[PDB]
Order: sequence, then C-alpha cells, then structure tokens
Amino acid sequence: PPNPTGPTNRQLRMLIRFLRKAATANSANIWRAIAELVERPRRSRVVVNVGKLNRVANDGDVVVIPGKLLGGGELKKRVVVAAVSVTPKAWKKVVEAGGEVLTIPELVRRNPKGSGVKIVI
Amino acid sequence: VRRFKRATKYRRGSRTHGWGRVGQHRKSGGSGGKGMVGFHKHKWSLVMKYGESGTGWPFYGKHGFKQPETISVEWRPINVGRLAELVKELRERGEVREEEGRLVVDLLKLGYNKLLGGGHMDVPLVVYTPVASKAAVEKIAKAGGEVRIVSL
Amino acid sequence: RRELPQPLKRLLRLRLQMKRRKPEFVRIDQWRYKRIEDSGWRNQRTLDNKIRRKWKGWPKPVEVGYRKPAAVRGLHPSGFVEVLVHRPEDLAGLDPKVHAVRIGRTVGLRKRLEIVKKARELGFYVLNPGKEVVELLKKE
Amino acid sequence: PFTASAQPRKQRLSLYAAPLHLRRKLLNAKLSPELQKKLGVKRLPVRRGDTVLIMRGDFKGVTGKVVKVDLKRVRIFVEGATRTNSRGQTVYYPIHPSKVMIVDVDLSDKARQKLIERRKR
Amino acid sequence: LLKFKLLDLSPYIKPAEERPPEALKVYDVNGQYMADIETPIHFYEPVRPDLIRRAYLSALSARFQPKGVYEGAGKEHSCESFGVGLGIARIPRYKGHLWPRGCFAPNTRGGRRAHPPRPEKKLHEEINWKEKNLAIRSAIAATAYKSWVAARGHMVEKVPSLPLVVSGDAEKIAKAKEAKKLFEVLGLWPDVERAAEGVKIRAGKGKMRGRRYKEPKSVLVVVSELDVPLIGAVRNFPGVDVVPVSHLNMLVLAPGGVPGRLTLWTATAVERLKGLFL
Amino acid sequence: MIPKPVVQVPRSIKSGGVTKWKEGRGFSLGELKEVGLNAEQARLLGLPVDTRRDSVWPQNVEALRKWLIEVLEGKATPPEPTLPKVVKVKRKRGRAFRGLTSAGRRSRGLISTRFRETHNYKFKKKAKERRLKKRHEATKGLGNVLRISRIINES
RNA sequence: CGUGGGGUAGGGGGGCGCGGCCGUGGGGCAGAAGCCGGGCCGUGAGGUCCGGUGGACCCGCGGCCGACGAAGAUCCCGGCGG
RNA sequence: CACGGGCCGGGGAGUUCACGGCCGUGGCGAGCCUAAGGGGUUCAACCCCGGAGGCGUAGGGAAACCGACAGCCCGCAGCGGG
RNA sequence: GCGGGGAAAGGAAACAUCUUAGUACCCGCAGGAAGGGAAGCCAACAGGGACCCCCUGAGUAGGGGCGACCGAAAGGGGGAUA
Ligand SMILES: [Mg+2]
Ligand SMILES: [Mg+2]
Ligand SMILES: [Mg+2]
Ligand SMILES: [Mg+2]
Ligand SMILES: [Mg+2]
Ligand SMILES: [Mg+2]
Ligand SMILES: [Mg+2]
Ligand SMILES: [Mg+2]
Ligand SMILES: [Mg+2]
Ligand SMILES: [Mg+2]
Ligand SMILES: [Mg+2]
Ligand SMILES: [Mg+2]
Ligand SMILES: [Mg+2]
Ligand SMILES: [Mg+2]
Ligand SMILES: [Mg+2]
Ligand SMILES: [Mg+2]
Ligand SMILES: [Mg+2]
Ligand SMILES: [Mg+2]
Ligand SMILES: [Mg+2]
Ligand SMILES: [Mg+2]
Ligand SMILES: [Mg+2]
Ligand SMILES: [Mg+2]
Ligand SMILES: [Mg+2]
Ligand SMILES: [Mg+2]
Ligand SMILES: [Mg+2]
Repeated sequence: PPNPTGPTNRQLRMLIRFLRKAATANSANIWRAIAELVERPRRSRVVVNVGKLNRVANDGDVVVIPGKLLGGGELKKRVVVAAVSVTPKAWKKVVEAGGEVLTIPELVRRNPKGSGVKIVI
Repeated sequence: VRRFKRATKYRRGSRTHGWGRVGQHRKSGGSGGKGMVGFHKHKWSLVMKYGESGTGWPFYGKHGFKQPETISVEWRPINVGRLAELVKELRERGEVREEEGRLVVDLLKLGYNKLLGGGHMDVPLVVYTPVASKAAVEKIAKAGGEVRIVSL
Repeated sequence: RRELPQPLKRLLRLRLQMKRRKPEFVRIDQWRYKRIEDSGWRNQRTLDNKIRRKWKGWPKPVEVGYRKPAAVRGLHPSGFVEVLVHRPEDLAGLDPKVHAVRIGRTVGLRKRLEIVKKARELGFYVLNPGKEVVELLKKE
Repeated sequence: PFTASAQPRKQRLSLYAAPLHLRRKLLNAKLSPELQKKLGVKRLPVRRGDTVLIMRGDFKGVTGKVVKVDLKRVRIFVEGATRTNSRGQTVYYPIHPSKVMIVDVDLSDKARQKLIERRKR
Repeated sequence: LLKFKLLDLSPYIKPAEERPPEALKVYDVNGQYMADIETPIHFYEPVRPDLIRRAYLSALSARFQPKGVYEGAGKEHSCESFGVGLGIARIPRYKGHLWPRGCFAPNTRGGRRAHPPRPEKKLHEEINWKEKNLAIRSAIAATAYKSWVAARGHMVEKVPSLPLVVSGDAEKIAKAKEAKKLFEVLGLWPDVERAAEGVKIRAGKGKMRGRRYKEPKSVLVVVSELDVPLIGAVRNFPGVDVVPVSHLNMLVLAPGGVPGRLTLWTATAVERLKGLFL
Repeated sequence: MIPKPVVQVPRSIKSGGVTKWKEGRGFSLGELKEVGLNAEQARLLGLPVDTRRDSVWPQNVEALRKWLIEVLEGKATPPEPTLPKVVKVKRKRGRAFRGLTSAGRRSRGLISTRFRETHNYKFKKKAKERRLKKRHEATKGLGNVLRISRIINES
C-alpha cells in the first residue's frame, strides 16, 4: 500500500516535534509515548468520548488524550483533560462536570515531568 | 491529503506490467470466466472458506421467506440512556414543555417509534411511545417517570 | 583556482581520478545500431541481458558504487560552485570566493557585456563570457 | 460585422473573410492635429487623393498623395514610397493604412462629408 | 477559547511572527491613519498551506470542461484482417483499392487513439463545505502577515500595515484615475506596477488557444456589497481583483494554491466579515 | 405573497406513526367554502384549487383569510388566474398508424394499466438508462457483485 | 551500530524527461525554438555551457493535470540502400 | 541449425465510469454529507440556500416477535515507590 | 418521437430455459418536439389528489437452469402547473 507518510498538518508536525523535545529535556517517557500515539496514521488515530472518562478516570485525575476528545455519553466527574483537539460538546460536558480542558503543550508546561498523568486512548 | 504517482509510471520498461512472464495478462479465461461464475466448480474452495460447510448457503440456496415490507413496521428505537441525553439537549433549548411537573417527551414527534432499555435514566420523565420494552418501562419507572402507550 | 580546505583538496584530486576511469554507460550493441547510438543508459529488463548480470568481458552496468565523493560532488573543475546568472541583478548574494558565475546561454550580447563588467569588478570568475564579449573587452 | 469572440481563431477568421463593406473600417488612419481641429473628427478611412504622412518603416517621414487603395489586401500606395525593379520600372510599396497619418483630406466626394458629421457628433 | 487554534509551543519551540493585532488599523482615502477596529475571528486562524492548496485546487478544477475525441475516429473505415499466409502482418487492412494499407489499429497511421480522453471523466475535485470554509478563513488570516504576502511575491515595502483596511468612503470612487491615487497613497501602486511589467507572452501552445498572455496578481480589493462604484473603478488594473466580502473564495485568496494575497479591505467589509465563512 | 396549501403526507404502515407535512396540490373545496369562494372564484383570484381533496385544515383556512383580506383591501396584487390561457391543438396525421386510436391504446395497455407500467414504457425507460449509463445501469451485474462481496466481507 | 552490500517474477521507496494549467522570476532581432559538432556536471534517467546554422519565441523554481518516454509487434506510414 | 527485424525518420499499447475492498492524508464528529433543484454573481467558475435521502448510532430470528455491561482477573506502555 | 415485425454473435468459462434484447435491423406514421395527461387511482381507517421529466426509494420487493443475470411501484424532494 502507500506506506504511512505521517501527518500533513504542520500544527500536528510541530506538536509531535514539541513532545519529543519535552521527553528528552525532562526524561519523561510519557511525552515520547504520547508523541508516538499522536503521529499514528489518520485511519487509526485515537478518539475518545467523554462517556469513557466516567469509567477510566475519577475526580481529580489529570488525563492526557493523544488524539481527539469527542462528546459522547455523559460526564459526571471532575477531571483535567488535555487533548490534541476537543469538540464543542466535549468541552462543554467536561467544563460543566467540574473539569477543565487543556492543550497538550499547556499540560507539559504545567507538569513538565507528567507525574501522575493518566493516558486515555 | 497526499498524492501518489500512478503504477503505470513505474511500469514503463517492465515488459509484463506486473502480470508476470509465465502467466501473462490474458482475457477472461485468466479470471475463470466472466462475472461471478465458477463458485460451484473451481471457485468452490472460496465458498467453502466463507459460506457454510456442506450447503454453501450464502452463495447458493434458499432460506426462509421475507415478510413484506409494505405491511411491516420500520422500527426506530431509542435507548433510555440515549433518551437521557436528548431530553437534556431539548431542556436547554426550551423545546420541552413541562406539563405534569415532570418533563414530557413524545417519541413520535421526535422521530422514534420504540423505547429500548440501554443505559440509565436519572430524571423523572413522561414518555409517549407506541412500543416500550420491558426493561425500558422499568428504568423509566425507577427514575420516577412513567411510560404511556399510544395506539396508532 | 578556488582555494579549498585541505580535506576538500584531496577529494577534488580523487574525484578527478574517478572521472578519468569512469566507464561510459551504454546499452548492448549501442555501437552497432544507428537507431540507438545516441541514447542514454537503459537498464533493459530482458531474458539474456549479460550486462545486468555483470559478465566479464561485457559492458558494465550503472551502480551507486561509482558515485564520486559527496563533499566535492557537483563542483566545477576549478572547484567553484557554479551559479547560472541571467542578468546583473542576479549577482546579488554571491560570494566571489565560493561561487563562479555561468552566464545563461540565451542571454543577449548587450546584456552579457553589462553582466561581465559587473561580475569582473566584483572578483567573480566568469566561466563563459563568450567569444564576442571577449573580443569587445579585449578591444577596449 | 467582426466577431466579438475572444478566441484568436475567430478574430482572424472574421478579418480575413470580412466582406468589402467591412474592410473599409480597416482603412482608418489618424488625422493630423491641424486636421483634427479643422474637422473635429479623430479618424477617417483613407481615400484616394488624401495626402498622408508615412509614420513607420523605411519611408517614414515621406508625405504624398494616395494613388491607390486595395480593399482586398488593405494596402495603400503613396508617391515617394516607391522603388525600381530589375527591369527599371518604378513600383509602389504597399503601406498598411494604420501606419500613416492623414495630413490632407480629399473631400470632393459628397458622401465623405456626411461621414464627417457622423464622427464629430 | 482559541487556545487550540493558536497553539503555544514554547519553550521547546521558538515562537514565530506574532498573530494579527487585536485592533485593525483604518486609513482614510487620503492615506492617513484615522481609527482602529477590532480584528475579526477569521484572522486568528492558523495559516495552513496544505489545506489552502486543497481548497484552491477544488475551486479551480470545477471550471474545466469535458474534452474528448470523435467517438468514431479511426473506426469508420471498411477494413478487415486477412489472416496469415500473405507474408504480411495480420493487423486490419483496407478492403478496397488501398488493400495492403493498415487501418483501425492504434499503431497504424489513421488508426484509432488507444486510450483517448473521455468527456465523462470527472475533472472536478469535490470538497466538503465546512472544510472549504475553514480554508477560506485560513487564507484570510494569511493576508494579515507580511511574511506570507512577501512570500507569495507581492511588494509590501510601502504598505503601512497588514491586514490593510481602508475607510468605507473608498466605495464611492467611481473613476480609475481616482482609484489609482488611493493605491499610490496607500503604498499599493508598486505591486500593481509589478503586474503591469510582468505580463509575458507565455511559452507553448496556449498562444494558439487564447492564452497568449500571462499576467501576475497584484491586489485583491474587498468591498462590502455588490454593485458599489469602487468595483468598476479598480477592475481594470493589471492583476487587481475586486469582490464583495460575501463573494470571497479560494481563487482570489490564494492564487497558485499558495497563501497570502495583498488585500485592501474596506472598513465596512470587515464588519460584514464577522458573519460569513464560519 | 400567495399562500401555499399545507397537506398531510400519507401515513404509511411502514412509518410506524411518524408523520410529516408537505405542500399539497391545492386548496380543498371545504377550505374554500369557509372563506366564501368556490373553485371558479378561487381560480379567478389565482389560488390553486384541488377539487379532489376532501380534508380541511385550519392552517390552510387562516392563510387564505389573511391573504384574502390583503387582496380585498388593495394591499396585495393577485397573480394571474389558475385557468388555461392558451389553446393549442395540433392537427393529427396518421393516428391509426401511430397506435393512437382506441384499438391502439388497448393494444398498448393504456386502458388496463398506467403509462409507467405499460410495456412500451418499460422498453424505452431501460434503453435511456443504458444509453446514458444512469443509476443502476452504469454497472451490469451490480446486484450480484454486491451480493457476493457482502458474503466475503461479512462472513 | 550492522560475521550491511548478487538477484529474475513480484512487492515497497525515491528521482529524470515530455505537453498543458495555477503561481513566481526571468531571457530573446546585441538573435528564441530547432539542427550539427564539442567541453563540463551527475552512478543514472538527464542538465548545462561553447562554436557553427537558424530567424521568434522560450526558460529556472513551487504546485497540479495528462492523448506522457520505444529497438523489436512477419508492427503502420514515408524515404532510401546492398 | 528455435522464431522476428534491410536501414533511418515519425507513429505505436493499464484508459474512463460505476460499484466493492483496502491504504495515505484532510474536514467534521453521535453524527457526517447533501442530490436534483433555487437565488445571486464580475455568470459552466464563485457565494448562499436546498437534509429528500444515504451511511452510523442495536442485535437476534424464516417469521410472528423480542431487544443488551464496569463485576472480576492477567497484563504491555505509562505513572508513582524502593 | 410514435406503432408493428424482429435475430445472432457473445455471456452463462460446454449448452438448450435464460441473457444479449424488444436490442441491431426492417416496415409504417408525425412534430418542432413527440408521446403521456385529468381516478372504475394510490393508500390504510391517517391521508394524498391529472400528466411528463430530474434526484431518491433501489439493485429494495420480486423474476430466474433461484444460475448467469434481470428488476419495479407506492412514497419523499424538485422543474412546471390547467
Ligand atoms: Mg497470474
Ligand atoms: Mg502455465
Ligand atoms: Mg505475452
Ligand atoms: Mg459443484
Ligand atoms: Mg423451501
Ligand atoms: Mg536464462
Ligand atoms: Mg542558439
Ligand atoms: Mg486521426
Ligand atoms: Mg483527479
Ligand atoms: Mg517547443
Ligand atoms: Mg440492471
Ligand atoms: Mg541487492
Ligand atoms: Mg515546474
Ligand atoms: Mg521490448
Ligand atoms: Mg515499409
Ligand atoms: Mg536499388
Ligand atoms: Mg511462434
Ligand atoms: Mg527476417
Ligand atoms: Mg459486445
Ligand atoms: Mg457460453
Ligand atoms: Mg461455443
Ligand atoms: Mg411522409
Ligand atoms: Mg408535447
Ligand atoms: Mg400531443
Ligand atoms: Mg430486460
């Protein structure tokens, strides 16, 4: 087949470059692992609905999503989520549940080592 | 979006064009016949890999009858867990009219004809549906609501 | 001509030796047939091709093992880095210690005079002033 | 009446195949500034007996009378713009009407005056 | 709300040129600074050249026409193959007095073209509406940066600032001579002058088919609504496009598929931009 | 603005009780008698009348009443009447030879069935699809390719 | 870093050329394309320059699209040989 | 001692549509897209409208008919502790 | 465009039912279009409302060595409206 080229979006290319630098700078394997998952082919990119965050995460959890966060199900928990991108329904459901939505570069700046961060795919 | 060069660009100079030298590019005899043929004689091994053993059912044979679509109902069920999302969405738009002190939802006006029992109901609500499953009526009851069955 | 560093002087000497001994890459019987005598290299995919199979006593096939050194690859024989120039405004941003000017082949004689005078005063080695331009400036 | 199509093939087709009454409009030449003030019209098709000034070519600067006009070729013959063939006779150079300026007008034709009023008005 | 839009990549990636200003400068018709207006949301879109290229190619591809050959070309001769035994190749040949002459095959003179262009071929590259409008916002934001507009080729050395917005009084200019002053007073005339001397008789067969001249792009003028007098006053300049803001598209915002077009916005058009393409 | 009649889409058994509305053919006679007009007067004013329809809808009546007041108060211009404004009948040559008499119509099947279900219609319709390579005729054997592909992938 | 360096059918990855289009930058009567010979560059497809001939167009770079690459088919058409 | 070509020039072969599978990317995302068609336009481009319909969201059964999860364990990455 | 007469090659990897195809072709007859067109209709107890053409319904129902393959209609959205 046409072998995997990687993303054509430059915003995704820079974020992939950003995470690899943050992994090297901080010796945090979470950023390198997130970079590998973000760089996957478009037909297998990670997507998560907010309903799944009810199960895999509890209140006070800081969650990084290596892809898109979709708005599905109902979120009854307070969680800090960082995503590659968030739909308007997912952002509203996260905020009104008491959580807060972060960009991935913002989470690295706030938490350089990524200690206690839970990856959700 | 990414663009790729055609295989014909690569095949100029290759004599056989990817078809081989021994088994070259021939007419429909190179396929085993024209169209979807040979599945009982020489492509029977393909039926034995996908269809049922012995009969080769989905490729060949009859099974049952079809109830006519002009006298049967097209069903548009919705689970109560999904129905919980819809009432919240309608509640914020001011569409739902509060009449008995609970919220009242008319399934037919929404476009659904049946109520199913998947998910959770967390609010008291009145649902008009010509058909509601057993677990669906229970879960609406547990949330304080009721199901009213309306005949067509 | 162009003063290269010592690592780039040996490679340029070595690249000259590789150019001297490089085989000319021709198809089989190219010397025999007038219909293909002026053609480029063709790696013909045939049953009895003895050049692809590298038989001793036959012509040689094209391979990446014949590649010249990467540092001096593509340089003019004087060592400079050739730059095609089509007008005097094209002379901006050129280092005379690094770049040798090659005037465009279709540049007119009227412009070639105006190019060569500016290029010469900047110190650039102009490869191809032309016979007409050389005679005029010689006469001045 | 000359194609309004922008395609060059249709423009060239109408010009070559134009009938005689349409080729008269290709004989138009610029009047001199004196004649423009004397007539008020900026152009007139060149007529036999008009005095013209050649404005381009080898005979640029020569002024003479128009001895002949050709509708088919759209060329004009002017005295002075001549030469001699190998046998010694004197022959005329065919000048396109757009390369001359009418410095004197032949207005003895009553039909020409009516065309003068049409363009000044 | 735009945190995912303009992604902050510090400190492990150095930031690039700053975003468009929070307020857009406004100049009078005499070229002097008069007031300031808030930047619409369209100018905060990140410049995405690949999306711009895709959306441009879709718009360009929908204008092409279906081409073909005659359905019977090379196929209407009375010909037939005469088999073996005559010492000649077994391609079809003429049946009559021209008998040995080959016919109908692709390798024969006068034969049919083997795989000719087909009029039913799909030349249009379809694009989703939301995707196409996202690219239009992206190409709009590319006009806010001096880097992109200088990259596309325009001369912006005399341009006081980008995005270049002028007052809404410019819509009453009805003459080309009056409009030429406003371009000169706003530092736009050098780029219009660039397109004038850049017109060239293009190489190849396009001269035969009505494409003799190749003319660069100079300035896109955005007016508030259709039929303003400024449209007829600027449309004659070489390379200048003039469209109402509701008629914006990728063919004027990214010529050649590359973002960044020297654009003169009127102040009223900027106000009307807040409810379009989003 | 001329009002447009609003009728009910016929509720099918397959629908399961889901209903919607549509622009009907014209205002019913029952709806017109509640505003004082018959079919001739309504068509003269320019309304589209459907004498076949029997139902009456109050939304149809209100739109008639509001529009009728504007017309009769000189605040609105009515359209041209909904009646035939031209009579073009061509001379018929060779009716017997083109099968247009009663015997030819009976032989073609127009007496006993509809034009769409007649056999000459079916011949012409399938020929136009194949000539233009239309919806299902762009691929021959499309049903059998689909059936075998569904087995192989949904096995 | 590799007790890495053969390769038909075939699978995968990159590049050169031809005609047009969207852009950008240029050249040309002080001589464009084409043609003959030659130097230089590139493993190579090829590029580029010089001298002669010619007389009006053409080319570099980014993107896109094809009626897109011949040594052969008792290949087709023409021309011309022993 | 298997068959094809005397030579040279020019020509000469994986195309398009429909449907299906899959891949590489892009948009949106429990939703996605409009088709025909309609208005405007600097007029086949372009902007706007058009959600009919199609696919997805629920399956089982010939059919009548019925109609669905966070409980536990192992455990890669990742994280925290030594 | 309308009425009638009416194949085979090929496909089914043979072939006869079948398909190709009511096609090629033939005979007859009109117009600038033709034909169709105004409920002994469709529906399902709720309602549409002459006709033609476009999108769809849909390769669904169904036909068929139940093989190859063939294949609607109602309904919905439009053009136009008498
Ligand atoms: Mg094979
Ligand atoms: Mg074999
Ligand atoms: Mg073969
Ligand atoms: Mg069998
Ligand atoms: Mg049975
Ligand atoms: Mg061998
Ligand atoms: Mg030359
Ligand atoms: Mg021909
Ligand atoms: Mg394409
Ligand atoms: Mg050429
Ligand atoms: Mg069919
Ligand atoms: Mg090898
Ligand atoms: Mg290029
Ligand atoms: Mg060969
Ligand atoms: Mg011959
Ligand atoms: Mg002889
Ligand atoms: Mg043989
Ligand atoms: Mg021989
Ligand atoms: Mg056939
Ligand atoms: Mg057969
Ligand atoms: Mg047979
Ligand atoms: Mg007759
Ligand atoms: Mg008619
Ligand atoms: Mg009639
Ligand atoms: Mg049939």
